[PDB]
Amino acid sequence: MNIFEMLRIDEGLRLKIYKDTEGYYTIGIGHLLTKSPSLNAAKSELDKAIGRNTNGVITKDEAEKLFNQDVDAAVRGILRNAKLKPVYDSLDAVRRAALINMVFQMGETGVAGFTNSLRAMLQQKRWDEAAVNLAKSRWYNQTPNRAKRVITTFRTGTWDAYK
Repeated sequence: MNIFEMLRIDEGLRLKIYKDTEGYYTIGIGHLLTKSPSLNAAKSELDKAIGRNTNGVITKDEAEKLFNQDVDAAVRGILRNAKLKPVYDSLDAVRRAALINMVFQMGETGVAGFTNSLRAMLQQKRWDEAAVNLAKSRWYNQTPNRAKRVITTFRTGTWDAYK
């Protein structure tokens, strides 16, 4: 498996505008449109990204294109961020993928604040206390099963959680 397969699972694929866990307007593979309650705003943002006049419905191909752009963005956010680049650089392909998923979901800022818990999770002594911290984030509380899966991946460096 890889990052793509991983998010497709966690995000699912949706061709009509939907609302995430925070009730925000979203489409395709976890592509957030806007934080406003203006469906029009969402639509407008959509047609913009897409080009065409979508009416809030896109194709699997369009969704997939947005998906590839979004994964690239996450990677760049990581590499531009002073706290995460070094972590990333040193990681193996599986823990890189977990880290990308976090950024994908919560943004570079959110993730960078946990840098120390991340590095701690990677030690042998009390690595679990570090895991616990993230459990408490607003993250986990919103999407607890996805948080476990991702954290498990990040700790183990295997795909067991996927399974």
